[PDB]
Amino acid sequence: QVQLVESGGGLVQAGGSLRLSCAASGRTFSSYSMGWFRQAQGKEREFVATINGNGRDTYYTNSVKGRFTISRDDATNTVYLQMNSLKPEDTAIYYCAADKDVYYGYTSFPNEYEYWGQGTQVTVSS
Amino acid sequence: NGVGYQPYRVVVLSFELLHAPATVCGPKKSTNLVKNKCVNFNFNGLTGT
Repeated sequence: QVQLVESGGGLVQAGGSLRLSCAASGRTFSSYSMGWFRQAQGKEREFVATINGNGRDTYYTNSVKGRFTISRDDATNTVYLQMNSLKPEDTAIYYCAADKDVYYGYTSFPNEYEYWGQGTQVTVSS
Repeated sequence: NGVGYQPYRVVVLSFELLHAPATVCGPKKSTNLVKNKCVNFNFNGLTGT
């Protein structure tokens, strides 16, 4: 069973530089391509970010044109989400997921991801 | 509805690579022309210096 868990959540003003942590035990996190998710309150599940195993490609959704970047930690097989320039509409709990073997390419569906984590409740205030 | 009940358009490419005329190809870019300077020359037919 994969102990997929996330941490690093607190209230902050717009533009605070805060990070995430995808923890993956059990299966492989080194080879898989993965994505990040949230359950917006009053809305539906929407995509956050994605990466391939060796960080040779990235992809994101429409409203994250300059606020997001996806990069990998190799010591604990974690993927960061260095995010800044916050908007008060971004409050949600962030979930990193799991995919089958990917050679190269980007996918964003909330349900395309077989496994989901515990999450981190990110929040924004003016 | 949710993303789980909204239509997804899908087109998937299948590549028929078998030895034959192979008339489909990607575009090839050209370097600008130099004159009177010893240069490596590359052309579709052959390369050389």
